[PDB]
Amino acid sequence: MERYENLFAQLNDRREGAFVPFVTLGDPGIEQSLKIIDTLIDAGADALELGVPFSDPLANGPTIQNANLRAFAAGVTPAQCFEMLALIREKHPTIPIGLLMYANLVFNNGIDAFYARCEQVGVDSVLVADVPVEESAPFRQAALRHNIAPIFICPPNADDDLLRQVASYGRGYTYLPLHHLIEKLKEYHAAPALQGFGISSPEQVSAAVRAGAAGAISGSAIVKIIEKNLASPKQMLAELRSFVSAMKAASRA
Amino acid sequence: MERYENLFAQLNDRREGAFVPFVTLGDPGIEQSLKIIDTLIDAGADALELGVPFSDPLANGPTIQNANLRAFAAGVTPAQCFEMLALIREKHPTIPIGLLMYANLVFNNGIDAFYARCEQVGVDSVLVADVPVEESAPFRQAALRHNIAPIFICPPNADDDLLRQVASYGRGYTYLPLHHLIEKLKEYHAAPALQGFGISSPEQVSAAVRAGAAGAISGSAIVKIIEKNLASPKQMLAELRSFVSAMKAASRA
Amino acid sequence: TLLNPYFGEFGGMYVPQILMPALNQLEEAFVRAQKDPEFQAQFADLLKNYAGRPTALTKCQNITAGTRTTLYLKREDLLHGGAHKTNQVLGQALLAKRMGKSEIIAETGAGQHGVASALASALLGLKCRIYMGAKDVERQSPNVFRMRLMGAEVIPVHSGSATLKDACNEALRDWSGSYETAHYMLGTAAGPHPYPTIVREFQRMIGEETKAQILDKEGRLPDAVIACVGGGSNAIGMFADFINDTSVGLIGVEPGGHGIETGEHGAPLKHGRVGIYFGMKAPMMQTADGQIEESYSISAGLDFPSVGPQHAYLNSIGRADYVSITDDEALEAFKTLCRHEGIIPALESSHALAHALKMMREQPEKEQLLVVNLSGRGDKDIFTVHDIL
Amino acid sequence: TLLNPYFGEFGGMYVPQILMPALNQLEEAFVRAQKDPEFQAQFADLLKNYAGRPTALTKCQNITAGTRTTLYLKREDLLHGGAHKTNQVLGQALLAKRMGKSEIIAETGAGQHGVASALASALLGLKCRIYMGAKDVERQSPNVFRMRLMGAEVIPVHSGSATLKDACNEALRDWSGSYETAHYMLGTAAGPHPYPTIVREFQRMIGEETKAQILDKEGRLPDAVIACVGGGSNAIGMFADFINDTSVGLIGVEPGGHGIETGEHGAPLKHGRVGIYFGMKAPMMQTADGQIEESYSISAGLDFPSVGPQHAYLNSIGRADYVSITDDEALEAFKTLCRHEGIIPALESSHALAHALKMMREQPEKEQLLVVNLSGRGDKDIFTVHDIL
Ligand SMILES: Cc1ncc(COP(=O)(O)O)c(CN[C@@H](CO)C(=O)O)c1O
Ligand SMILES: Cc1ncc(COP(=O)(O)O)c(CN[C@@H](CO)C(=O)O)c1O
Ligand SMILES: O=P(O)(O)OCCCc1c[nH]c2ccccc12
Ligand SMILES: O=P(O)(O)OCCCc1c[nH]c2ccccc12
Ligand SMILES: [K+]
Ligand SMILES: [K+]
Repeated sequence: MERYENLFAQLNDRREGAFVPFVTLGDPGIEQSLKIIDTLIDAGADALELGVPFSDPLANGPTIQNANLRAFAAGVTPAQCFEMLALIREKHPTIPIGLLMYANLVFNNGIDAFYARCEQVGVDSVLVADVPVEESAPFRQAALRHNIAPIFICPPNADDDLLRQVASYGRGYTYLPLHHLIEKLKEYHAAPALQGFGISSPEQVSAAVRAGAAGAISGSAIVKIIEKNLASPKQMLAELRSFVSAMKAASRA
Repeated sequence: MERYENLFAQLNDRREGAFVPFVTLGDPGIEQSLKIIDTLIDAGADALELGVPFSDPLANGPTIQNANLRAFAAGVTPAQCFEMLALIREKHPTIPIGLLMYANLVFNNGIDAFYARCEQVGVDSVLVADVPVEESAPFRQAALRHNIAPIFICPPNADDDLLRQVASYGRGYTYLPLHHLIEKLKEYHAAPALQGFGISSPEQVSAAVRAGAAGAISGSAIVKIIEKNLASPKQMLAELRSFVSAMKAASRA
Repeated sequence: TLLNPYFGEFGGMYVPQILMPALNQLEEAFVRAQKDPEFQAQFADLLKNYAGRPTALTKCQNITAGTRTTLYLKREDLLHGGAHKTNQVLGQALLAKRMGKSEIIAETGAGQHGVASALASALLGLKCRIYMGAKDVERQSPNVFRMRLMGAEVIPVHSGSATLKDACNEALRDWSGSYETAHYMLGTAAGPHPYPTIVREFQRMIGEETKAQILDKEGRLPDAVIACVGGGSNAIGMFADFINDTSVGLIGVEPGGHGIETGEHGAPLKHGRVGIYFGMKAPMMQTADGQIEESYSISAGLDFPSVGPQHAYLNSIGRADYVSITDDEALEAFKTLCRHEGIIPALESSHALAHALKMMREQPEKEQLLVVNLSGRGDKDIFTVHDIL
Repeated sequence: TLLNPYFGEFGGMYVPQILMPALNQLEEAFVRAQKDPEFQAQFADLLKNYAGRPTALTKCQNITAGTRTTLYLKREDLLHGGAHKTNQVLGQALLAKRMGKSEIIAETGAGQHGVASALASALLGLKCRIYMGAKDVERQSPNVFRMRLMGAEVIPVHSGSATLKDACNEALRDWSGSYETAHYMLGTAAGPHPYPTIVREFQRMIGEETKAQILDKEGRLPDAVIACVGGGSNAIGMFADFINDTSVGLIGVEPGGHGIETGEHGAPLKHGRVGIYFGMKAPMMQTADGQIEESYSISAGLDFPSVGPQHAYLNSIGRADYVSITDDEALEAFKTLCRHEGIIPALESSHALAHALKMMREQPEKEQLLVVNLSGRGDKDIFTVHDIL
């Protein structure tokens, strides 16, 4: 919730956009994953988007699907993910931590209980990929009473009626003609927008910021590096560091 | 035709019945077959029933079916059968020679032509297994004008209407309560009856003669001996000789 | 006999004397049954509520697009069992019961008739024993297991060439001694009288339905009705009701196999010689000597080495015309129907469709209303076709 | 939405925001189409002249002999394709066309839906691409080849467990970007609204026909209608018209597999926990964590790890009752039907029959008029059964 407030305010003072990498928790293993995350943070990540391995990634492409398989191969479970989350927060007090979730893991044994666990471990926001604005009521309500920011996706095929809902319901950040959506969101005072359309190059980050977005999210590009250096964990880290620094450099410059 | 007349008259003077063995022409080979036939005649056969190998023996049991297979394995053809028939007649002037045929080999290239060939080689009668009294007109007509005796089967399920037809149509011999059929045939003056219900033992021959039949025909029993001694042609002959002498002895005694 | 056993010079009752009473009994039963309102009512009930009649008449627009040809397919592939064989098999089973018979004997090439015989028997509480050619046993294993699942006793024949003709041979052998309690259920409109007549009458609903359906949809009779011809039952079933409609062409399609000239075919009616076998006088596949040969085709169902006598007669007088279609032609028709209409036809039926496609393609501007008898579904043929492609 | 997406607490539209417009478009199209006399006329024409409707309602006397039970089987096995899936697949294809869409996307477990999707598309000139679970590809090879023969592009999914649920996952993935030109043809009465409602309405003719047929033959409604339940389409199709007839029992039969207690089953409605997936809120096979598992059954067609929301709701209010049937029970019912009625049912349908047989046998003196929905034929199952016996 508020960690996003502070970050975006800071970034604005510095006149720079936010670069947020996404990774699957426990991919390719708990220890290596924890190290990957520390490297992302150390390399320049302003916030984090973390997914917990789900059996059926309804809205996930190949790269991420494979991340889930590797995570599951390591026996990663949501309970293990929450343990990782607490540890990450204990080491990094201010980075906004966002969760990329699937509805069943949230609903499984109580929506409210899920948001209670999130608040307990220090999570800041939760994006339920398969819960559209039309079914969000119980999720956004439980999120708000646990000081968790409910994140909503503003798709390309979004009408004005959807823009208004997203602006009214979302908190922390809005998962994003482009300038039209961006300016309409700002008009409706939606949470700062973070672009998420396959961002894999430095030029894409500056472009997103120049368009009026508060930042850009990169997922597949990050995971790709992991998949490539699966046999060389140290080289994985080194490459991750280079990528993140490159992407972050592109948000200020 | 008349060879049957003479045989039955002779047998009657001797107060004995006729024993007629059946064999497939060319089974298991032309030479061996010719030898089998000479042995049957030498052992006591009063007449002969000879079948020409047909592709589909509609009314033939296993034993005989196998005879056809062996004959066909030796490449026996109807043309080859007629050559055998001429030779058999040249060696034995008086034995009545009867053919057990299937309709297609008779009809193939002219019913009349078939009966002409029969008369030419010295055949005495022709029984077309698959031509019932109801379809016999062209066959019996062609047979009669070529001095060939048309043989008809008087089945067990024969009514009086059938008995009259068989008596009127048949010549040479009638292929046969039993006493009822026998006496009704005699009443209608049918050709001498030769019983053909699986005759394989001496007692069966005397029984048939005692019942008022002019004789008995044995097929499977004969072929059986061949099938058994297929590996010992000389023993085949010796066994055939013993069987035939035994069966013939049973017709007079 | 009560009825004429001949269609011109073709037909008859060429069986051993011992079997004539059985044939005469069957003919009398059929004649009485045909006059019996109750026999007809029950037959009709089974056809409707059990087999699924009437079958649909599908107009196939996609395949005739761009030509003046309007094609309809009589959907016998939708009949219970997946083929037209069920129709007559049900009537014969009721006939057997009418005669007080509790057992059934049958023969098969492609397991379809045996399966249909097994299903009817299971339904009507009849003890059924089937005769399949030893070779066909291994070729049509799925059909074999089906027969067994339906309680019929399957019996392979290793005699002769171990195929349909030899199977037909064994069934007759059996019947010769059991006729008193068992009924021999012949699978096509061939064999000795009254079978060619009985099978036609118990299949004629195909043509009667087609007539009503075409009059309803088009307001006129078709220019021609086309059907494959193995032994002749599906074809005569379609033809029957149109015989007196002189304007309607009747086209029978025999298997051309690898090509008539190669000798590897199963088209005796147009490329064979008249002989006597299977209890009838009809054209057949035979050597110069008179030994009967086998009919070759990509489709096992069209392997009967002879043809129904009524077909040979309808041909002789020029009422019906017979043509042949090659394996490759049938295969193509098979592929085309799947892709353009979403229907998988039996390779047998594909020969009929193949010809209708030829009539269309050769003269695309000729206006013609055609009806192809889709005698069966080709699910059974996916493997075969798949082995070719 | 125009219609209620929920059946009590079950249902909804749990899909990524990007897919909501596609769902809304589809719902509007369906609502307009349902009010359109011409849409209904064409749908009906295809059902009658192409698919072969109405299907027969067979009274099975042999199986109920000696009991007070009268059993009728709704013959969906006689429908073009050999299963009920064809009905709704035809309506959805017409819907896609109504929306100006030229392409179709589908998913499969047992190749039946993909085959039905491929046939409808071939018929209606639609470009079809199917998603099959990699494992199921090799298991249902015949169905695969059939799909290809009908021109559909078959695509195996190697993701997750490479089964139906993962296939459903891939199809959605595709649709998310192609919704503009392609229609996702869901195969059962599950998934996000309006699919559960659409599939029911396009399958309801099963029950409407059964009602008219039973009133015609018996002069009364049945005491109960029984159908297997994989995703729920064949069952809801039968149930639909009887829901307001309070005296008629609605019994759904889920696969018990090797036994409920073994955990190896596919009965989420009665032995699962409510979750959110496949775009809906419904009971499902899942771990304590909330990870979704697979449904096990001898029959591949009943492997959907969840159930239609309307079924879960009809159960909650006590309108319909759900029970389970083991592989061995289905196998037995399968064998019994073949031997006593000459009908080979699909192992799926065998679960429904198995239950009706249990109702009869447990209380043989209870007078009951039952209707079992024979959703498909078991030709596809002869091998499987043969491997067991
Ligand atoms: C779908 C279909 N259509 C046509 C035929 C050919 O015979 P018909 O000409 O008698 O109709 C068959 C024959 N099938 C034979 C095989 O010789 C059988 O014993 O079953 C068939 O299965
Ligand atoms: C004959 C028959 N009856 C029943 C069902 C089960 O589904 P239903 O409950 O939706 O009707 C199937 C399903 N078959 C699924 C497999 O998961 C398919 O993709 O095709 C079927 O093939
Ligand atoms: O792969 P990219 O670069 O397009 O990442 C996008 C980032 C967040 C993200 C990760 N997994 C998802 C599943 C559903 C919705 C959004 C996501
Ligand atoms: O085998 P058996 O001893 O009963 O012989 C019977 C003799 C004649 C015979 C040989 N083959 C046949 C085919 C049809 C009709 C009769 C025959
Ligand atoms: K033929
Ligand atoms: K299920």
